[PDB]
Amino acid sequence: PHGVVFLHVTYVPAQEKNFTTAPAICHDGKAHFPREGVFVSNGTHWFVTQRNFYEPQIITTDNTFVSGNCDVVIGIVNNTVYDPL
Amino acid sequence: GLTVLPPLLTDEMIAQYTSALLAGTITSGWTFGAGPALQIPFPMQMAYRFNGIGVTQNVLYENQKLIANQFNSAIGKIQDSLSSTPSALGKLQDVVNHNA
Ligand SMILES: *[C@@H]1O[C@H](CO[C@@H]2O[C@@H](C)[C@@H](O)[C@@H](O)[C@@H]2O)[C@@H](O[C@@H]2O[C@H](CO)[C@@H](O)[C@H](O)[C@H]2NC(C)=O)[C@H](O)[C@H]1NC(C)=O
Ligand SMILES: *[C@@H]1O[C@H](CO)[C@@H](O[C@@H]2O[C@H](CO)[C@@H](O)[C@H](O)[C@H]2NC(C)=O)[C@H](O)[C@H]1NC(C)=O
Ligand SMILES: *[C@@H]1O[C@H](CO)[C@@H](O)[C@H](O)[C@H]1NC(C)=O
Repeated sequence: PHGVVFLHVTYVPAQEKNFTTAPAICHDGKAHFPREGVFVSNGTHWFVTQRNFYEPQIITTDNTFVSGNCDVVIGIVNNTVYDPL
Repeated sequence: GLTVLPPLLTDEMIAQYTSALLAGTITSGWTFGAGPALQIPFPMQMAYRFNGIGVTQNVLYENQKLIANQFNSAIGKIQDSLSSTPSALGKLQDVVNHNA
């Protein structure tokens, strides 16, 4: 009658989970960083997942990029990076 | 007949709110502002903010110590400037002086 009512439809993340994360993956003397997501681990295996929704994927060279060696990154861990070739 | 009414929220409660905001933004980044607080290592969060400004994560991860040192030096300089500037809080002082 004298104003406006906005119905805001928003996305609220829910049902979080513990995960072990690392800044980068050390493989063949190279440091791999996720292109779009984050490295996580359920306890035994390492995956790369997107940000606001848990979707674990195999860490490959397509979803990661290489920058330098493993000497400078603090918290880097060893894990294998799959090469689809 | 002129009196001053105390504010509803004390300085202690405002400080507690500020400390809660600080803890949330330090331990969870921007997640606690949009929903549940999701814990995250702080260097990873700063790499996130580097991504937001268009800088890759490796730039941060190869210069983490330098970035931390620069941040600490900037915080110290801010404290020193606020302590030494003759008129730094001029807006709040002007509001109080106008009311008085
Ligand atoms: C993570 O790995 C590094 C590097 O080791 C390389 O990768 C491994 C997966 C394996 O293939 C090694 O043969 C490779 O050399 C580890 O650093 C080594 O640490 C040991 C003792 O811990 C030391 O004797 C080696 O010289 C180190 N390697 C090098 C190249 O300097 C590192 O310890 C691993 N991290 C964890 C937590 O296990
Ligand atoms: C972490 O997730 C991985 C997903 O690959 C799990 O490993 C798989 O587990 C299933 C379930 O038995 C097996 O069928 C697969 O063969 C496993 N894959 C590999 C490569 O071993 C793993 O078990 C999970 N770890 C935890 C602690 O939950
Ligand atoms: C995540 O880890 C913390 C560590 O104590 C734990 O309290 C919390 O319940 C965990 N969250 C989930 C969803 O498992």
